Amino acid sequence: MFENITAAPADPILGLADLFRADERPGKINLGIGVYKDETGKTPVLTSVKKAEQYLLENETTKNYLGIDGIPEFGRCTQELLFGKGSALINDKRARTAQTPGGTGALRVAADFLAKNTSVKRVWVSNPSWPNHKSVFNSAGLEVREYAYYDAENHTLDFDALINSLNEAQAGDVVLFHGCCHAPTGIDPTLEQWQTLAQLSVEKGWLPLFDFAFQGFARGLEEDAEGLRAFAAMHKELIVASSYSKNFGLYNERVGACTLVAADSETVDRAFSQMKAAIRANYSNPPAHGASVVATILSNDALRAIWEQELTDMRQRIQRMRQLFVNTLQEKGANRDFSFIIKQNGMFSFSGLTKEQVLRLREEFGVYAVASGRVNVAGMTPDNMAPLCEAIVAVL
Amino acid sequence: MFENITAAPADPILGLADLFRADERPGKINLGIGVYKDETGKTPVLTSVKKAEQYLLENETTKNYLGIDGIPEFGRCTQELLFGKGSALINDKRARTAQTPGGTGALRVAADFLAKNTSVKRVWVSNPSWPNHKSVFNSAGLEVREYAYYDAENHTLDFDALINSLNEAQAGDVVLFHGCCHAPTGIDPTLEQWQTLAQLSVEKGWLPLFDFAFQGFARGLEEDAEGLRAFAAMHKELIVASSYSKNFGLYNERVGACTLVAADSETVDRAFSQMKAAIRANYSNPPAHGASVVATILSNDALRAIWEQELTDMRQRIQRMRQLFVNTLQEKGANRDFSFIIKQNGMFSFSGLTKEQVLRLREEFGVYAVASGRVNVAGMTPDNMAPLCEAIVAVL
Ligand SMILES: *Cc1c(COP(=O)(O)O)cnc(C)c1O
Ligand SMILES: *Cc1c(COP(=O)(O)O)cnc(C)c1O
Repeated sequence: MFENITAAPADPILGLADLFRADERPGKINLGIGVYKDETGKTPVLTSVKKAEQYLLENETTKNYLGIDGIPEFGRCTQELLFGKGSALINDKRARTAQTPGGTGALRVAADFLAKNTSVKRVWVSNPSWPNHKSVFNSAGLEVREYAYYDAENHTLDFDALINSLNEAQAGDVVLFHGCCHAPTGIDPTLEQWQTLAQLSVEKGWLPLFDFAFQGFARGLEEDAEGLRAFAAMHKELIVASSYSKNFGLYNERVGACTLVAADSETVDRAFSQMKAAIRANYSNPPAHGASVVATILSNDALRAIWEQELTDMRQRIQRMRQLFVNTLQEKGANRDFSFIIKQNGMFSFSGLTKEQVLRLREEFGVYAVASGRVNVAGMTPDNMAPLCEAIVAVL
Repeated sequence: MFENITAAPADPILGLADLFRADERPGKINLGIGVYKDETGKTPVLTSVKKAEQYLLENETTKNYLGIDGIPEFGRCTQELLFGKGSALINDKRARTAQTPGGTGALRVAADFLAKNTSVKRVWVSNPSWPNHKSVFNSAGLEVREYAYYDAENHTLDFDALINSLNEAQAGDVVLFHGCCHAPTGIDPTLEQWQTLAQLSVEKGWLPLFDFAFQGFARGLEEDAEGLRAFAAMHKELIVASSYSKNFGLYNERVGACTLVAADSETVDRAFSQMKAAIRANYSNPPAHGASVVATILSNDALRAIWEQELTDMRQRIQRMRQLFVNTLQEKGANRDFSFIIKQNGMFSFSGLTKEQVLRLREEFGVYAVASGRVNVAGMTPDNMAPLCEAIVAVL
């Protein structure tokens, strides 16, 4: 029954993981990490989460199942973070949040829900976008199309081509947006562009789907939410897939949420039930631990205070490295202009290196990066910055 | 886009949950709980798991992502539990285990894998079987058919009708088996019947899929695995979906596994990669916590010792209650024969009550049970047994 099963493709990034971890050269740097790392080159567990965990340890009395949609406090804390503490969506109760196993889980339950309960057949994804997008939607039967986004020359948001390609999209098509810290580019629409996008969106009848995995990594928790809120003020319906994987350093506890927004409570409840049936046909109910840690931190003043400090510390280090990167390259010197680096947000951005350049960077220097030239800024430390830039300069 | 979304149906059991928790009558008993409860009527967290957790708390240094298939020690411990410590499947390395979010997650990833990578179109499920089965397979596009199993009259395994209805199944059809503690009946094939089933299975070309959610609840960890091992000795290919949800009291940490078995390592690796791609299009990688707790307990002699004691304590209490049930009914007296109760394994069994009988049991006495007459034995305590039986007698 499985003898003619064709092997799945070499993971588009994980190959680097293994390849890298096979280099006896210890001056090696992996910039294709896809996860945050501190100046020690470590992905630690936040101090706030450890405290949250001793708390759960001392207070949990049962591991009994959570409801299909997870811990309730977790849902409210997430919609407050997304739409803001006093938002009308919240008061009018037109948003329902389901806790899910990471942001990918949120994206697949949306996909399944949308595919079994609506007429949507295609999903517009930016080109480029976080990889796993295509597989998730296709696996649910949604056709994926791509809209323009990135300007190779100016290393910028090609808004014109963007709004120009989105015009092929019909009413009822789902259009996927990264809320902040666009991956892999690091370019985000400015608030005005978010507002025009919202307006065009309402006019064309797009169903917006927000992938919000980096809240707090661009400017702050509230600022990062402005684009989504720009849409939420405009739309009757939207879906948001959030992840706490990164802003809480809870990668492996699979904590995320899929929030549905409809015109009124009555329709959101009706649509949510089918989203619940989609959850029940998949993994049944979600993993309590990670979501539990988030809910206790966000609901505790002292713990939330420490976390936010931890998040800004992370945000700032990423900002420091982009900054230190740009001028250490201008110190090691080469006809360049990696200044767009400083204007980009989040952990990733396209270095602008060609596949041959990244190749010799790996093979000849021990610097590992994705073939697309994508580079993870959090992989740089004040200590590995110099050799990094030397290698970078030696291949330009 | 969601205004004409039709509401999902009232959850076939959860309705009772809410209904029950709305009865000011405190002599009420919920027998439709679907989860284990101790004599206190509590679903506690095992002592062994709490210790495992203080350990993780003191030793974890990163929440970084696990690989698509979860923690490796978790995989090996599970295949040892399933196939036995020295099994040929293990040595010949023809089994691959993916950690998943509960047994339902394991069942959906199998379904998705089987639907995208093989020619299977229908899945044979027993009638009756644990409910959520149909939704999972259908959601992956597999047609579900049912084979005969339960004998209403004798309250027994109607083997004849069983093997008779399975004859409609074609080669390449997937046939789903509960490894032990069949839900909802509590009737398991005897080892000889497991052996004849294995043999017919090989002859007809069925792909066996084992749903093994109650290992250790019937006779013991190894005994409970004999049927599956009876098949594993016979088949080139099989799939097993295990859950630790119940035997570890880890319901909400969503810990389970989907184990694939092929003819050789080479084909198991090839098929597993596609199963990994199916995991990546769903939730990406699994929740570490619950799986981490299991792996540390099972790999630690002192902790595994305590757990096993905890499991047998649970197994025995369920056995005590079935026993205490049967004769307290014979004490409160009624033309009955609930002796088949004592021959059934696990938490569930069909009481043999009609839907009208269960209805007045709820409405008139405060005893909640599923319309099918299914009763959860772990919901009975030495203290609520008397009124339980009185109510039962008053409606016969
Ligand atoms: C990280 C990420 C996700 C979510 O991943 P999880 O690890 O499953 O939480 C989704 N979209 C983008 C753009 C991401 O960066
Ligand atoms: C509990 C159970 C499952 C698995 O459920 P999870 O709670 O998702 O671990 C699967 N099959 C049967 C028969 C069950 O009893």
